[PDB]
Order: sequence, then C-alpha cells, then structure tokens
Amino acid sequence: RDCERFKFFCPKCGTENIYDNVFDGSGLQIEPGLKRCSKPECDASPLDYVIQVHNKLLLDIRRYIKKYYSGWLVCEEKTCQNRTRRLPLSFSRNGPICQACSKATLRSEYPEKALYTQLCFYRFIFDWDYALEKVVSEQERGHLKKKLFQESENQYKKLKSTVDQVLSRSGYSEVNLSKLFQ
Amino acid sequence: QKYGSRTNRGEVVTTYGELQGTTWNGGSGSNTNVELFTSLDEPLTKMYKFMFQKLMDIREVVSIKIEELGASLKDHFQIDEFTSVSLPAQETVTVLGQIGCDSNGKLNSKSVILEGDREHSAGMQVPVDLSELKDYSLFPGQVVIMEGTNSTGRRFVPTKLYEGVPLPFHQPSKEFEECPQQMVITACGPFTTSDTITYDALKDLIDIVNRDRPDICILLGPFLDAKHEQIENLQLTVTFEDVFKRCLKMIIEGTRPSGCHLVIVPSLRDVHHDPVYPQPPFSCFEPAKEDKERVHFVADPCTLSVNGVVIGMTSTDLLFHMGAEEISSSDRFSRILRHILTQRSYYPLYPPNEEINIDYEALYSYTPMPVTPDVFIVPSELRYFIKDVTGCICINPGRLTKGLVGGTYARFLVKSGAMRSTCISAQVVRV
Amino acid sequence: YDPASLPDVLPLYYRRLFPFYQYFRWLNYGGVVKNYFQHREFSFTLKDDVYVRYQSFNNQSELEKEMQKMCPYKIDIGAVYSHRPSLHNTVKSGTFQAQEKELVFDIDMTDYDDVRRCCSSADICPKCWTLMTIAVRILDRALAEDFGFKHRLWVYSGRRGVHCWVCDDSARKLSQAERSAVAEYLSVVKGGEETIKKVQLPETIHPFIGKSLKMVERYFEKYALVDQDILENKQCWDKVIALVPEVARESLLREFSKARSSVERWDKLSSCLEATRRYSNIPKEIMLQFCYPRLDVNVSKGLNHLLKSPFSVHPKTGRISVPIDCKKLDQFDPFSVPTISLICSELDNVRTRDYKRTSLAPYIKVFEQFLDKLDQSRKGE
Amino acid sequence: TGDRKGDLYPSSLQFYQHPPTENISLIEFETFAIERLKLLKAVENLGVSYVKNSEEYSKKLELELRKLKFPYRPLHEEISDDVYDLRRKDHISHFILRLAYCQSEDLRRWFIQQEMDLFKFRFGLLTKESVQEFLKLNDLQYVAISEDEKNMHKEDLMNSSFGLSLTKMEDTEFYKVPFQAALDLVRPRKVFLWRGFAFIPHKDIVSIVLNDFRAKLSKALALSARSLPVVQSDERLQPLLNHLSHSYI
Ligand SMILES: [Zn+2]
Ligand SMILES: [Zn+2]
Ligand SMILES: [Zn+2]
Repeated sequence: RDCERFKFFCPKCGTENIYDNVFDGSGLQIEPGLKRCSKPECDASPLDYVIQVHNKLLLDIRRYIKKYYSGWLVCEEKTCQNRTRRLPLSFSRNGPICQACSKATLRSEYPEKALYTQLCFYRFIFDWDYALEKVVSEQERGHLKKKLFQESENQYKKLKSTVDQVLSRSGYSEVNLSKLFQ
Repeated sequence: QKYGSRTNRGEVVTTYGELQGTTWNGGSGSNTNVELFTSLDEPLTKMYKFMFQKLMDIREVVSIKIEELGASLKDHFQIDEFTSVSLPAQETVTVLGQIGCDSNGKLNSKSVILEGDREHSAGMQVPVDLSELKDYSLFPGQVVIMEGTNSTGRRFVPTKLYEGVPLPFHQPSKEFEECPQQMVITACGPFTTSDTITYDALKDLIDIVNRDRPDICILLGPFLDAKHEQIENLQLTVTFEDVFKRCLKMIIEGTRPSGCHLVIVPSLRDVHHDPVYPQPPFSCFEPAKEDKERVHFVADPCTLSVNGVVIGMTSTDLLFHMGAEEISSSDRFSRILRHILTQRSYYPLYPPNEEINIDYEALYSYTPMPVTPDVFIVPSELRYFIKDVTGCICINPGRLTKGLVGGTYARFLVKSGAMRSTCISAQVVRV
Repeated sequence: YDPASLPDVLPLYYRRLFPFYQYFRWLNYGGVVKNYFQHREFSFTLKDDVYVRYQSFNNQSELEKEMQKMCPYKIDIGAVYSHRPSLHNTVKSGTFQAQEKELVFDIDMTDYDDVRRCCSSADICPKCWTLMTIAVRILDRALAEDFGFKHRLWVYSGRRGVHCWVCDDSARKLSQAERSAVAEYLSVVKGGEETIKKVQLPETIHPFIGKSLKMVERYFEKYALVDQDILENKQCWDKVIALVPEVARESLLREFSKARSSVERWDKLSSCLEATRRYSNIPKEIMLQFCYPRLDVNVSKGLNHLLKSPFSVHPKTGRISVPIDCKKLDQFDPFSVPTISLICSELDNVRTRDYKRTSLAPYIKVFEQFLDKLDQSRKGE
Repeated sequence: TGDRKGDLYPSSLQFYQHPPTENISLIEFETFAIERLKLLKAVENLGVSYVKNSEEYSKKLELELRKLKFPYRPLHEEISDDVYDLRRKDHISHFILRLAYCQSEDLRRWFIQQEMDLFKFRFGLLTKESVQEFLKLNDLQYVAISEDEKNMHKEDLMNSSFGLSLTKMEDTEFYKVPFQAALDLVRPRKVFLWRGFAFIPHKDIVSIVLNDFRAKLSKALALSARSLPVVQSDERLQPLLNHLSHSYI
C-alpha cells in the first residue's frame, strides 16, 4: 500500500498509465493491463512497445536503488525532524544518535524493507501465475487461461524476469539455509 | 554534424615527459603481461549481493577505516597517545578523527566538525575552529591527526594538522627488466554525441587504435550513458542490453587487427549495469574464443599490473566530487590528488556525492589502494591534465565526447625500472 | 558360634583368607575400561552399626590396606560412577552419576513366609531350602536362554537366601528402565499380604511360564506333596481351597475327608479341576503361588543399590557368602557353609595358598572358574 | 533429474536427519512454512475429530496432502522432477517449522505430536517393498527372521503373539530386535525373548519406527532451541517464526 505504482506514458497519445495489477477489469471484460491504453480514444497497445516498458522498468529500478543508497536519515523526534545524509558513529542502544538534539534516534527515510517491498510489488504487477491463482476469480481465470493471451503471457514472463534478476542480487531475496541450520 | 566537421583532429592538447615523434607506435600487445595487482586483498571480480546495509555495519566500516589509517599514521609519526575528541583539553593534545560538515550543505571553514573513532572517542563529534591553523586543506571524510586544545569542552581548536603519508611505490621484480616500453591509450565515456547513438567517437578511437597499435587500451564508462537525452526520455527502440552488447562487439571486433589488450572499466552512469560502488565487472558479454585473452572486464576501481607498472584507474569523477567540498587556507587539483593518494582510498569522500551509490562493506574490501600507483587514470568533467603528484603521474584524459563536440583521449608510455621515471612520456590528444 | 567372638576373628580372616586377588580380578574386569575399578563404590558397616559409603580405592593394595585397617562387619558393592566416589564432594552437583553395575537379584526366604509351613521368619530347614533350589534353576535358565546373559555368579546370602550377579558387559550397561523391564519380565507372583490369589495366568501360557512350570514340576511332588505337606490338615488345605473357585470347593472338601495322603489329595484335586476348561490352568497357578520366586523390583531396578559382597561374613550366622556351583546345585547345603570360626580354627592349625588348607577352597575354586570364563569372554571378544 | 537434482531424496518418508544446505528465496521460505503449517493443523484437526485408524481420517488426510502438494504416495516409476520438487518441499518445510516450533516446551510437544501422526499415516501407505527400502536406507536393518528359524521356534512364536492363528501365523514374518528397544513389549510379557532378541511381528513395526523417530526429533528440537540466538537477528524471518503458531491459514 505504500509502494509506487508503475507509471508508463503511452508513446502514441502520451497519457500516463498506472499499473498496479496484472489484470484490469472484471468478468469476461478482464484483460492484461498492458493490452489496451487507458485512453478510450487511444488504440495503441502498450504490449507493442515492450522494449520501452522494459527500459522504463530498468530506469525505475535504478531510481529506487539510488533512493535507498542515498542514505537519508530523519530524527524520530517530532520536535526535531533533523534530516541528514551523514551517519554519525555515536550510537545509542536503538541506533544512531541525532546530532541536532542529541536525544533521539535517526531512522532511515527509505529503509531496506521499503526497497525490497517496491521490488516485490514490481514483480507482483507482472506475476501472471500468481494473479491467476490468487487475484483472479473462477470465471475470470477460465477466460484468461485460454489462447488469445499466450503472447501477453510470454511478454509478462519476460518483464517479470527483469525484476526477478534484480531481486536475485539483493541481500534482503535470498535465505542461506546453511547459516540457519548447522 | 559539428563533430564530423572538426578541424583540430589529432592535436596534442597536453604533453609531459620525454619528447616523442609525431607518430606513436606500439608492440600490438606482443610482449605484454596484463593482470590485476596481486596484493593481500582479493579483487572484486564478481557480483556481490547488495541493497542490504545495516547502519551498524556502516558504523563499523567507517570506524575501522579511521582506526586503521590512524594506526598507520601513529606508527609513522611516533605519536604517543591519542585523546578522546569530545573531552575537554586545557593543554595541547593529539586527536585522531575524520572531518565533516555540521550541516547538509557544502563544507566551509565555519562548519567543520571532527568525528572520532569508536576506540578513542566513542564516535563523538566536536566542532572545529580553524582560526589558529595557518595552512590546511580539508574535505569531508578525511582522516586527520591534529594537535589542539579544547578549553571550553565544546570547540576544538587545532594548532597543527599532520600531513598525509602516501603508501610506498611498488618495487618491481626483475622478471620484466628486459621487456620493452608499453603503449597505453586510455579513453573515457561518453562515447557517443549527445544527440546520436551511433558511437562515432568510438569508431574514430578504434581507428586510432588500429593505426597506432597500442599495447593496452583502457576504456572507462559510461558505454550507455544514463544521462543521454535519448535514454532518459525513452526514445530507444532496442533494450539497453542490446545497445551495450553492440557497443562491446564493435570495440572488441574492431580492435582485432591491433591485437591490443582491452581493459573495460564500468561507470556508475552505465544504465544497463548494477548501480553500486565498488562496481563489479561487466558480465553480460562473452568474448569469442579469439579475444578471451585480450579482453579484461575489471572492476571500478582497478589496480592493474602491466609488466610491473602499477596503474590505478577509476571511472568515478573523484575530482569533481571532492572539489565541491574541499576547503583550503589558500593547484587545487594537485591538492585533491594528493589527498586521494594519502588517504589510500579510491573514494575517501564521506558522505559521498549525490550521484554515487556506495556499498560500504564492498567499499572497505575493494577501495583500499594497495600501493601508490605509477600512473593514476582519473577521468573528469574538469579539464584534461597530466600532473606529477608525489611521483605519481595522474592523467585526466577528459571524456571522448563533450556534449555535441568531440573530446580527447590520452596516450602514455610505461616501462618498469626506467631511469623514478616509470612514465616515459604522456600526451592528452584530441579525437 | 559366638557373635561376641566376631571382633576377634574378623581381622585374621581379612588378613589371611579373604580372596583379594580374585576379588580385584572380578571388579577390575580385565582393565579394559580405565578408571573402572577406581570409580567403583563400596560401603562398609563397622562395629556398633556405623555405616560409610562413597568409598573408592586406587588398586588392590589400597583396598587390602584400608580393609585390614577398618575391619568392617559388612561389605557392600555398589555402582561404578562417573568419577571416584571418594571425591563425590568435589564433583559438581548433578555431574555425579551411577553409570554401570552388574544386574543383581536378591531372593529371600522371608518373602515366602505366607506359603511355607516348616519354618518362619529367619528360620530355614532342609525341607524349605528346595524353594531356593527351584528359584536358581527357574531364574538362571531364563537369564541364559531368554536374555543371553553368559556370566552369572550365584552367591549364598549367608542366612535367608541367595543373590545373583549377572556381569556381562551388556548387563552392566543396562539403564534403569531396562533393568525394571527385566525384573518385571521375570516376575510372576505379584501382590502383598492382603491378596490371596497372587497368580492369574491368561488363557495363553507364555513360553517362559511354560518352562518355569516345567522346572517346577520336577520338584513339586517332593517339595509340596512330600516335604511341605501343603494338604496335611484342614487349616492348610483350606488355603488351597481358598485359591480355587468356590463352585468345586464343597466337592473337594468331602474328597479331602476321604484321602489319607496329600499326594492322593493332589491327584483328587487335579482330577476334579480337569473335570470342571478355562480353569485348566488353576493347578498351575497354585504351583506357581507355592514355588515361583519372589523378586523385589526395588533391589534390581536402581543402579545405586548396595548389595552384600561375596565372601562376606554374616553378622549372625557367621557363614561365608560363598558362590554356588550351578551344576552341583542339588548338593548345596546352606548349613555346611563354612563359618568364620571354623575357618579360623582351620587356619590356626597348620603365603598366597593358605586358603587352600581350609574348607573355603572349593568355593574360591568355583569363583576362579567363573572369573576364568569372564577372562575368556574378554579376550575372545 | 532435469537440471540440478541428485540422489539427495531417495525415499518419500525420511527421518529428517540432515539439514538442508541450499540457498532458497524468501518467497519460497514463506510459502513452504505456511504450507506445512496448514498440513500440520489439518493433521491435528483430523486427529481430534476422527480415530486415526478410521477410513475417514485416511481419506481426509490424503485430500489435504494432495491439495497442498506434499509427498504421500510412492511411485514405482523413477525420481521424476516433479516428485523431486515435492520431496524437497517436505524436507525444507520441516526444518523451517523446527525453527518455528522449538522456543517453548508446549510448542515442541505439539510439533512432535503432529509430525509423528503424519509419519504414521505415510508409513501406513507404504507397500512392503517400499517399506523394506526405507528400513534399509536409514540403517534400521530389520529383516527379519528366516523361514527355517521361524519353523524352528514355531510353537514359541505361536504362544508369544496374542491372538495369532496357526495358518495366519504361517502367513506372517517376524523381526529380531535387541530387547532394550522392546521394553514396553517385554515388560508385560507379550513378545518372546530368545538369546537377548525379541521376535516382534509386523502393524507393530510402525510403532518401533516411530519410537526411533520421536527420539531423534526430540533431540533435534533441543538442539534447535540451543541455536536460537543466531536466527533472532534475521529480522526477515522473525515475524514469521516467532508467530507462526498464531498464523491464520
Ligand atoms: Zn495511449
Ligand atoms: Zn534530533
Ligand atoms: Zn523349613
């Protein structure tokens, strides 16, 4: 609920398309989000410009990684709310001590969990199988589990591969069972 | 249009060392041995999991950096005891710490704070008053030792700022005593004009390489710039990986006649690569069997050994990053380069600039400078130069392309044991 | 025998008769396991009933010394602990644990009092000793056939009964639970003085019970029908009648009024029961209630149990706790067992062979054969 | 054996002795944990509602195992990739739940109970061949008396096992076990002992197997509770493991 949704500007009409789920609509009128533009007067299919969608996805991932590694810290005290990029070596039991008031802890503005959840959401908005099993209903699942959508399914799988690749390189997406069980 | 009709092709914009003929020729990488500098620490050669930094880990890494540099400096200067920075001091005491700014803006003489390490100061900070220091040069993240007094317990007044101590140079083995002088052509991205994606400057540089047949060609990123106007506005009809693959194929195949060892260094502006520093090497391209021994995908930063000559290189614009924060009492680039060499790190600035993502465990493991390099390649948006800083030849070849107009590259000759004149000659030349 | 003469004779015996060499061979078990003899618990009972435990010794010399010094009235052998008992105060609480001990059984004539007629309490006679003679055969056979224990030393307790030491390495490593299981498996006669019918066999006779009844039968006619005469008069055969269903009791009584011999009465009882089929095992239940051994599960369950040492001297009878040869069991006589006074008279009537001149020699010989078997097992293995 | 398989999962049933060594994803971790929690809760509910020998119990447990895709039936085909996957699931999920169910004695007991129940069911579904395979792979070495020795002790065996008929006995094969393992049988004298070995019939064998399993599992849980501090520092897995027992499924 706190994650940014995928914004893609239509190359033809230039209207923003917000993607938050694999599928849009209800009943037999349900189709993958990247099949039709959000503008009724626009006939352009974003699935045609999947190279552009891939590039925008990579740019967004870079933006979020940059946000995380900016390392912005804010004081948890309402009356201080000191915002600094510098992490001080002076720590209390709870974490870095704010050097403006010397009495409250500095919290990350964009913690690791935020970035992990953002990447997981970008994977979610392209997870065909998960959407079919969980999100979609029975009749909708039947309508979507036929031909006329195989190409869209393949493109969605390719797009999810990008987010999966990024998450495979995250220390927050792998669990080392050797370290747990010894 | 503007680039193709340039008239200053081949002009030598800067020169250093022994004068050479109007034409440079190399050995085509025949009697050449290129490897990564074999030091105690293992090099960065593969991706490391990132995006998971604990604040405690950052604290530990920064603290151990300060502690280790301070230990080396204490042994060198025969300092008896370090004192906690925060405690009051009526008499003169020696304090080890790192410099910083009391606010988020750019450092100035009235906003300097000294933060001590965990061992001697429990990480406490203290404001610094530079009124009694006659000469100084300070940048954030700089590990310093100062003699001073703290009469009020609230403001440290330095009276002496100990100078930096660079690492010793490399003592080459005799294995390469009989090897000839080696030619190195170094260029840095961007490689295409601001309004094109055709890599015309890269083609010209490849032609130069095949013409001069250098022994090593050091290409520093970006190879697919993230700030390229076409990239940002999403006008590209092909994926980023495809463009980068085409560029790398052009570079590798086009250099086949020259037989020149290619050293490819990634850049934080590479839109197709992992945005983290230290940057792992490129791994999306597999050279053909006939080019495997010629292509070296190295990490940013890199310390290379070429017949015993140690070349340090980084794609990061260190000079631009530190020039925006360095404060001095009264050549600025020479001061910054000496700071880099004396801090013994390829990125001593803390906090970093806004344009670089730093993983601090990887920074600790892969940014220490093993020795003081014979040549130090530091491309920058600032003007090209060839400087001699404490016996190290620091070369800024500029960038191959400067907006719509063509840029510059550099060519230098290195021989182990020459005369310390390991750099026979060096030249910044126009493309 | 004069028990006031006990304090006079005890030293000499402990000096020139107690077989220390073989005793150490036994408790040392061929030195295979280090600290085995050194971690063994002993307990001594001295004059005026003074009890001491957590006694341990370094080797045979120390044992001989401290024993000849103390002159104890009773010697009990206990468990082998994790450390030396002498230093149990020095061992951190909970770290002092009994780890190994022989599996031991105590059969005591006093536990048979409700079912014997010749003697009572601590009195024994030739007419009742056959019960022990039965027990040793019934139990030892099981221990040699059902459980496979190969090294079994039977010892006279000195007065009222017999002990068995089962010393196989496997039997010495048995947990408390395994010991309790072994004891319950061997145990049939269950109940106290408040229960009349103490054996209730099921329809199926477990092979062990069949073999115990087979062993009992060989002796039953002599022990119960001839010697004990468990059907001599009404006061006694009323019990056996009390052990069978009331339905035939009357039918039996008249028959027992016309019988002159208890063998005849047994024949009549067997015939009547056969005529009356679920009760076909009732005679077996009576035989078991009069012949099967009684076992105190508390004696054999606990690892930390201190039992009378072999070759001890009984504080009252003065007899020596001598090993019993299994083959010659039928010839064993608890009244001919050497007393300490007899063997001191024999000693003062004539170095490592002094005991061969007393009546103690054949019993030390049986013990030496048992130890030889143990040594053969330790080697061959 | 498609890409990255091996002989690591020979049989369906296992004693869960060797911890996994793989690197799995957080999503896989969570999915496996929740799925096995559902399986164990289903086992507990069916045990409360029905008699574990009942046919309703078996039918409902098979339905749950099929729904959650856990190994429950053998396959005399080979180690198919799908089968391998299922077995891997089982193996990892179990240990994950161990990490979840070792903090408190109560929890431990609960876990043990459910696991035992599941194991019993699975054993009950094993064909004799498969059963022997299992008994071999874990070095349980139960044979098993010869026919000739069985005839040798025919009468003793007949009188040992309660309610065993002559011909029916001829149709049954016994096993030789050290008497230290059959304490509960020997103590009430319901199994023949000869030369230190008890001759235990087969329906009963599961009991012995389960005893062994339980011992092992208890030990393992103790060790896991001893190795808890290393896991609490991993925030990612703390919300799950610390609260799995109170997770809505
Ligand atoms: Zn549109
Ligand atoms: Zn604050
Ligand atoms: Zn008598």
